[PDB]
Amino acid sequence: SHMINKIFALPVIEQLTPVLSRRQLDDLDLIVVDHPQVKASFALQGAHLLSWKPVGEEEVLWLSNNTPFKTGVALRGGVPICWPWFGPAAQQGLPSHGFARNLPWALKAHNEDDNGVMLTFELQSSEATRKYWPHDFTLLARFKVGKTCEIELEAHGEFATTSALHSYFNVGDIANVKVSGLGDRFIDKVNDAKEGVLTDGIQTFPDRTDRVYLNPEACSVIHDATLNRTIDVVHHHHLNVVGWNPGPALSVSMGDMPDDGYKTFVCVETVYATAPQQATEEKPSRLAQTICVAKR
Repeated sequence: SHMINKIFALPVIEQLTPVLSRRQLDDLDLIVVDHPQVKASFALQGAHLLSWKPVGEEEVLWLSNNTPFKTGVALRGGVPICWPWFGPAAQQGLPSHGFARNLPWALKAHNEDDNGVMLTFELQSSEATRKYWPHDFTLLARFKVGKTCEIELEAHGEFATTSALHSYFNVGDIANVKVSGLGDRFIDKVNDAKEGVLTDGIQTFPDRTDRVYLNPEACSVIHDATLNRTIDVVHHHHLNVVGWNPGPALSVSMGDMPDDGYKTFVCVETVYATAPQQATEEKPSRLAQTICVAKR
């Protein structure tokens, strides 16, 4: 979290409200929440929740001290919004995880309390956007940050998507981490998409792990023995959960993560991937994740 600190140290370009401001790190406008109950930060690019620290806690979200902050380049960490496909594209030459995380959204709305801050971000289809995904849409992302954190994605239009909230959670040492509540069946993307079965819903992360759980509980729990805390992750409207850590070899290969980056995070993702999600004029597709922390 040197990188998160670098963020809260930036000068203010606009004081939106006594608690919300807009700042800039290289190429990217950020929206920064400095509030008595919470510090959180966002990039307009990809409405990307970059950090989240409820008062009295260690940073809950992990952010790479290597991620570029460049126009149209995906941020490494935080909660990448993966939309309108999850994972590698159908067509060679299109990126993994959609294009929403690549484009500027508009901060459409915000209110605050003594408890926290709500923000609504918006992203609209364009004649630009359509050359590679030929569909009109309006995508909304809503956040309530305070002592808990709520993230809500809503897509309007008439189409199928596959998507994820690709959350990176800050963890003391991936070696003392287990994540419970994962259920039984999973698909192991690291191993030829084979199916396996947990007998107790607990995944550990000895090395590279990339798992799509078919039957997780609503709430996944990160147990962290270094920082001495659990992190609750509650999934809504989703089909799957995914647990991922690159491991050392990939953490090195990746230009946008430090060699030892994988030591300090686990992704527990809220996903809709093993079947298509349909939005319609009347019924927009939705995905949501709620996060809590508790020491000990």
